[PDB]
Amino acid sequence: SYNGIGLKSAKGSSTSGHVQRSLASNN
Amino acid sequence: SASHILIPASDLSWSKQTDTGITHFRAGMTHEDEKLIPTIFRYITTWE
Amino acid sequence: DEDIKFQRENWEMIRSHVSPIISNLTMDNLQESHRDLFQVNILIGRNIICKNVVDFTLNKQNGRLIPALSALIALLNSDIPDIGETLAKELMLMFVQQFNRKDYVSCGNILQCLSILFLYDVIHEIVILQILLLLLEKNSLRLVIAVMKICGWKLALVSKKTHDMIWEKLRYILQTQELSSTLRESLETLFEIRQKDYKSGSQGLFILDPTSYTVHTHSYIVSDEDEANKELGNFEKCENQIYDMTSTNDVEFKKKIYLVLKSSLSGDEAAHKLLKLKIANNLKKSVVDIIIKSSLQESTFSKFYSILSERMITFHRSWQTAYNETFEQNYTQDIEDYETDQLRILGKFWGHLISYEFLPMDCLKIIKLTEEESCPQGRIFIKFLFQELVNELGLDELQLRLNSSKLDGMFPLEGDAEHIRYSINFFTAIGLGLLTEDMRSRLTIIQ
Repeated sequence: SYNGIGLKSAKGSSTSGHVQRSLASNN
Repeated sequence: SASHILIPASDLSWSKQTDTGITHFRAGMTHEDEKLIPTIFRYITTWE
Repeated sequence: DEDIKFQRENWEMIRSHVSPIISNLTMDNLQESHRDLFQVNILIGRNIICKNVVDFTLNKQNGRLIPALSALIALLNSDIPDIGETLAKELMLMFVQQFNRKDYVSCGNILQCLSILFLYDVIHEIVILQILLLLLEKNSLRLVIAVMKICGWKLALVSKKTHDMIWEKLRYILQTQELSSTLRESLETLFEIRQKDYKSGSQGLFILDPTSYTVHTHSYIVSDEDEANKELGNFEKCENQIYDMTSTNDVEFKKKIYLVLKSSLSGDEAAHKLLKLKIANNLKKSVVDIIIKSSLQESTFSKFYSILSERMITFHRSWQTAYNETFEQNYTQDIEDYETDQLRILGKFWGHLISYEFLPMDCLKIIKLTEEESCPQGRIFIKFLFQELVNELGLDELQLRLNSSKLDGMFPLEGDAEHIRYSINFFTAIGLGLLTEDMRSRLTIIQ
């Protein structure tokens, strides 16, 4: 879910806005 | 190429406060067919 | 008479063969027990093989070994229907006797056998339900729970309509009628397993396929007089490939890790993309090799490959073993190939992980500083290792870790003063000699 991470919109971003959690940073 | 890179996104409300670290990745450039295009930063040896 | 003699020890040995097979019958031994049982004459010891099953069931040490036992009965009933035919008979009479004796311990030993035999299609659902009707005619409610917990999974699949009617009369017991307390919580536990859908009464040794078991579903009822064939267990007197010289599977995978490595910006980004792949544990040793070799193509150390490797180690412990296996594999084997420009990369690389405790100090115990068991390029690797230890930690913090390291490879103390003279000479050539104050005290005592 949109937990404060990401973009307000992917419209002017020129990206897809696809957000995935960093598997590297856990501990 | 410079933008086929997962861009770090981490919590803009709390990122102004402290250094959160990289906790999520925003997609940089997409295509229907996946290609892992290399980026120059790898190909340029670092200042330090 | 020697024929009455020769048939008697033949009758003795068949009796002395089946009884240790039944006592050694367990899971993962069932097919091996059934193979050796098949070569002994089952048909002549027909009641011998039946009685050794009944008594080993009855003895109250078992009850645990019943699903191993009933699976052997299905193997026999698939092979010879007559064996499961007679063994279904005696267990009917063993129930009707002990139900009339009110031996509640011995009844439950038989009913667990009759349940799992119904789980293995040995007996019909008619012989099961009529036992339930006799038990539910009286109270007998300690017995009927252990039956329906085990067999009701199969029984609702086969004969649901009457089995709903068994449930409905059994539900009328708790709700409209008074019961003893200790029995009562076990009866509603059956209603609790009902909503959990019998998933804890449906585990057994289904070795036979449904067409490998020849379907001899013996449709006997417990209202038949079942001939009680004890007499055959007595003694009587018979007058009767392309070889894979290439590794193109590995080369395509080796390409994919390298493309992942060069497509990322930061070290956390490439660490994400490797962990996204979900690499199998056999290849996770090889992935570390691809990271390290591509760290030698860079011609300079980078902090990228450190923070790449640090996020690997903190993720899962099999990565941490993979670096620990690689660090031994690099030092003991790969030093002979590497040029001195590649050694300053690796000594700064492994010195980074050791100084930040991603690898322990105990991995440095493998490295030993002698004249014989050292490479000249191996001494170069140690020199570039300790400088990154000195630069990150400091000279005093390194002194504390090497004192808690209790290693012998860098630090000979027990004797062999030619190695102590060797080790002082090598460390001062690096530029670190403050740590060698222990050895000089040890050296002059030897003089």
